[PDB]
Amino acid sequence: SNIFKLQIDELLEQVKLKQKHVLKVEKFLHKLYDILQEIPDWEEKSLAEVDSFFKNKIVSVPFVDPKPIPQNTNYKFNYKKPDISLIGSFALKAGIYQPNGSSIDTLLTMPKELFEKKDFLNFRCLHKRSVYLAYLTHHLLILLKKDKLDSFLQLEYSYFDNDPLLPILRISCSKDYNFYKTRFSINLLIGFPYKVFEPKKLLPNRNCIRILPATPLYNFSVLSSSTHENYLKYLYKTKKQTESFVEATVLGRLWLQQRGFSSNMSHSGSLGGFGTFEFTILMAALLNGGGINSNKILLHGFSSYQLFKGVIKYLATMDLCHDGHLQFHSNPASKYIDEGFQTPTLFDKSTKVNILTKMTVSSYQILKEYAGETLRMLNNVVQDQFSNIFLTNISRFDNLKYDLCYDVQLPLGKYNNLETSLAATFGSMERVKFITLENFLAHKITNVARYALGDRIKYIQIEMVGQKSDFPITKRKVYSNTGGNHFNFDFVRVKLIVNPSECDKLVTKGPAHSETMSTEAAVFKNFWGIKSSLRRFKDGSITHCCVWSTSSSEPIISSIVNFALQKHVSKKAQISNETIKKFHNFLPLPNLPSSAKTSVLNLSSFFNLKKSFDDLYKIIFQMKLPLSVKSILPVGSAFRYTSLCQPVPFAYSDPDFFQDVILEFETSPKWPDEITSLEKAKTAFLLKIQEELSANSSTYRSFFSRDESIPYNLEIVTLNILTPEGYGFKFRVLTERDEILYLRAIANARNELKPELEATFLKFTAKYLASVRHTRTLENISHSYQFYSPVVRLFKRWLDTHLLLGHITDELAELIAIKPFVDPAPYFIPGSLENGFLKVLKFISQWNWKDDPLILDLVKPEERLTLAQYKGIQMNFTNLRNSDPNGTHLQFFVASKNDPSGILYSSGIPLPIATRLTALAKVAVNLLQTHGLNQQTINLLFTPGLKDYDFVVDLRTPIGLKSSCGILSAPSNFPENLNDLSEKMDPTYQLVKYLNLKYKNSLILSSRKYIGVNGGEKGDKNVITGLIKPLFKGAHKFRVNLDCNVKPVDDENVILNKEAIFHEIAAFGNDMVINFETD
Amino acid sequence: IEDISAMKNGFIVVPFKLPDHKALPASLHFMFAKRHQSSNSNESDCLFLVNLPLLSNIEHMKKFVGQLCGKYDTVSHVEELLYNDEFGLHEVDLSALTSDLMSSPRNTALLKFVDAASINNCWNALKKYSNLHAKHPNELFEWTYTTPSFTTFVNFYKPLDIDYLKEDIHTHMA
Repeated sequence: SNIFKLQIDELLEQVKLKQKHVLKVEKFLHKLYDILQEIPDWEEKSLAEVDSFFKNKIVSVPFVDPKPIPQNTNYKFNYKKPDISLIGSFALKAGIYQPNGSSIDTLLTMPKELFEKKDFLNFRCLHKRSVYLAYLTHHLLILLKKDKLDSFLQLEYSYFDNDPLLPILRISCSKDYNFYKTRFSINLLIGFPYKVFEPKKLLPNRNCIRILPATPLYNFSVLSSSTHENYLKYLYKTKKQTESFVEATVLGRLWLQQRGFSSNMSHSGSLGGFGTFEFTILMAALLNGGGINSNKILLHGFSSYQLFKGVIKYLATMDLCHDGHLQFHSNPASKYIDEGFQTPTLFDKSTKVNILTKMTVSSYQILKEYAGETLRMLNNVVQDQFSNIFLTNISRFDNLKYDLCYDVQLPLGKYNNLETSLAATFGSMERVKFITLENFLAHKITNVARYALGDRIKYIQIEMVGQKSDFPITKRKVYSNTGGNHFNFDFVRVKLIVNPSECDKLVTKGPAHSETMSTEAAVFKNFWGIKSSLRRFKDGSITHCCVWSTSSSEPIISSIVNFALQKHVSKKAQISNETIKKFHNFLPLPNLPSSAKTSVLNLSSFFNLKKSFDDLYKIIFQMKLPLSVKSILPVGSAFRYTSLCQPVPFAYSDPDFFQDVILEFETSPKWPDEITSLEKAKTAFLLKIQEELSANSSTYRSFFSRDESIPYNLEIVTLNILTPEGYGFKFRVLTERDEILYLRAIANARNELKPELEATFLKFTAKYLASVRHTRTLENISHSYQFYSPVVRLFKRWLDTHLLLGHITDELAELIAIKPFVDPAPYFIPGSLENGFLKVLKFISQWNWKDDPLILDLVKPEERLTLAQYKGIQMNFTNLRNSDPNGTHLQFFVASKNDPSGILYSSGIPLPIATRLTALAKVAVNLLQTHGLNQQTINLLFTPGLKDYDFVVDLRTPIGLKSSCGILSAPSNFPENLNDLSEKMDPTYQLVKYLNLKYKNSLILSSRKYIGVNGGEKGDKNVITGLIKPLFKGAHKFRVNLDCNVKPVDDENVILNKEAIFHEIAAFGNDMVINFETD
Repeated sequence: IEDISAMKNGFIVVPFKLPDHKALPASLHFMFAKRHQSSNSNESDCLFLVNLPLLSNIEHMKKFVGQLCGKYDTVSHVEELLYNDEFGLHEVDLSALTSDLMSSPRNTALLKFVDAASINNCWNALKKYSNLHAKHPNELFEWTYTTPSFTTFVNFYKPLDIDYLKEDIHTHMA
């Protein structure tokens, strides 16, 4: 807790530009408001002739629907002069310099005796507002034409704060007196006087409007458009009170900006409705109140970060919407009533206004948990995440922020076709409640989404995409037939963040069925109808249900949104997300009985080989060695729920088929003191296990395979039990005389062989010792992080399409992918598979190696990495980075409590492969922000390679191996000899491993190790890409230690023996090798 | 250009062919050779051999020797090959590095002789082959690939045979 105020001063130094971008803006501001001073008065009229006054004139007049008729509006217009001051962000000096450009604020208040005391009937108060600004802007365009500034400024009718019932006039400049640099637009918004009425008609429950529904939008909008200066009056009172306020408002407003809550409005489908001035007036309320015993929660005698802490702790803890609120008055305490209004509420007595009624229940419901999450990530003293809490824009992409996104195409036709296209109601009470059809059906579609899902998702957000908040003078509103309607969108993004525990629960229960059936059960069977059902279970429990059909491609969340869309809001709408099905059938389908109708969170094949290992586990405990088994325990990918083609029985060509599993015996003192004798003694134990197993449990098949992964000990022989249930296991023996034997090898090795022997011991520690706690923490974390297993499955599919997986280890990819789960901040936990995968890609693009490590605490939410251990991993990361500054050999530093060293999983990977990973992730993120998620977008995201690689050796196996690998578009037995598995399996990965292991100084190779996860439908084609070292850019002369294959042409120079070396590759695999290409 | 057939310090280029590939439209491999002696056992009277193919075992280096003997009647006592760490499996000896006994450069090979007549005969003979292949590379004696690679090395998925590793473990423990 020492760098935070330096971060405050640093972010302020980036944000202040407070003379050169603002003094000439004040100059043009002086010009504009003295122009509007010099605009004169205008007298009594009637709208039945102001229509002909605006008949063929260039100006137009905005309104709300319905358009005014002269019959019920025998109406009058007067034009007097307000005296202007400055308001808000500019007047409190909080200008933020976006590439987009913030707005500015202006004052057009209103006198008293030009309008009567009955502005509470059918919006003609805002009609005289509209005609007022219409004549003012026509005289402003005349003053444009006579003050010669026609060529560069532009006047624009607009919807103020995305509200169709408040129009404004914004000047924006288009290409001494012309200007384009700082934030652009100036507006022309109105004000009404302060005291207009009697005290009982400003509570938003009231009605006075035509055929008692409340009009909360109406009697909040007239109140907001009346009081735009009381807020600044007590705001400057609090400004005279506190010194913390400008720093408070600037850090709160860029907080709200980089998490996307703008102050437009939330009703018509926009993430936002909460903003900086609502934030500051509730800050001042919480400053001079906040307790039931009048506890002033904030004291205003100290700095800004603690007031930020206090105000977001308040608005994160204390609930405002569903049950009561604290209300405050100004002309000043605050106190809690417990009356929930089904609306985010905070109430006044000086203004008597409900300020957050511009903002929806769903937007408050998601913003409160944004605030709870930012409490969670700035109440932890261990890390430093100012970049997470104030720097990264989490709203800039449409799918890191939300788990699921669907289209809602609405080809409803026209406003008069709405009757028999829209399946909801369209009547007097609903359009006098919700002002426009856009926010009406947005509210209705959020309600039917929440009732269709309930606890099956966390939070909902709707947005009308393509919504436009400005319109030219040539048309009275927006009138553009976009996407199939005359309405202010083209289609609808429905967006979900999901409770991952109940994604694919195929029964959503209603109430229990009593005889006189309950009213919410009636609502349930009205909502479901043909799909609703009366129900009992295996415990004898009657309820109301509806069942679903789980599929690997389509999750049932899509079908339940499809049903609740094509029943209750339209019949001819279209709902789809083909991206979801695209990566869901990128994931390999196992050859299991009824495996197309399984889910994606289904771990049943993993449970099946776990049970077969339990049977082998029992029959290997119950036997007798001369030295009995201490612990047999599994360590493989199928046991930490990670293999791509999840294991079907009898699948030879799966390289994850043979599962790694480690047994250890007692701590016997009779181990031999030498490494090859120790390996042969361990295999003597394995030979006795094999002979007793083949003696008694004859239904298991067994052979021996020589391990070659640990370098320079050629005696490691592993056996291979082939279960009758259809699985294979690589049994190994761990002793207590191995790690101390390798450490004394480090000791008495030759002095220039210590890094090579430490590489050997790091491969040993990564394989036997640390892998056990690795698979423990991953198996124990997968059941709280339920999308982790499929996001690693297609993350390694992605990584094998791009064929880095022969170099980057599996466990390194597992740690890379568990980073956005154990630390999802500032984003949330991935509740969908695409969300997890592109959060992985976004992080590994965004993450820089040399300055920052990647620590990660593998713990479930709500054992954890403490401050001392965190500083220790920072210290040995610092030691690694100042022993090597630019990452020559140690290229990723990932570390946990299971590995404080960091070197373990990332050793032996080359710099072209590591930079290929980072560069390809940055290409992916750049392409996603270029085009967005589309079918061809995902398709070239998963296309293999086609970049600056230099060899393409093209390969086929004499038989396709997806039948015998378990990916279906049948193997069920083992042959009479256990050597036909050789020609049923593929050689390509270990052959290219020997190629790289011999050519390791001259060039690096690669291959796709899983041949038919990525190699076509037949499952046959694999590539081998070579890449010459940057050392071999010229033509060296022959030395003794340069490790190449040479073709000298002159006396001095040698060159790569290229043709003969890829011919020798072709001879080493010529039954497999069928084609060669240079780039 | 091929007529350069003598390097800076004693090196000899020995070229030979590569056989047919199904997707290649004169694939040529070189060896480098010097020679050296010492007072020790097998590092005496020995030629260096650089840029040797994949897993060059005994018997096809021996058919190379045998076609030289059946061609020019050279004196040649070579029937074992020394110090071919082909892929990189024997840089250290971890057994003697953590053991009581068994004690006592990159991509090079170490081909001994026993006779001064044999080393001078093979030296000037292969120098004459280097010169004649330098001015005409056409129909030299070549690489008879009666495949050693697919038999003597395809063991990666072949299981280790039971009685063989039983006898190995038994004699080593004994």
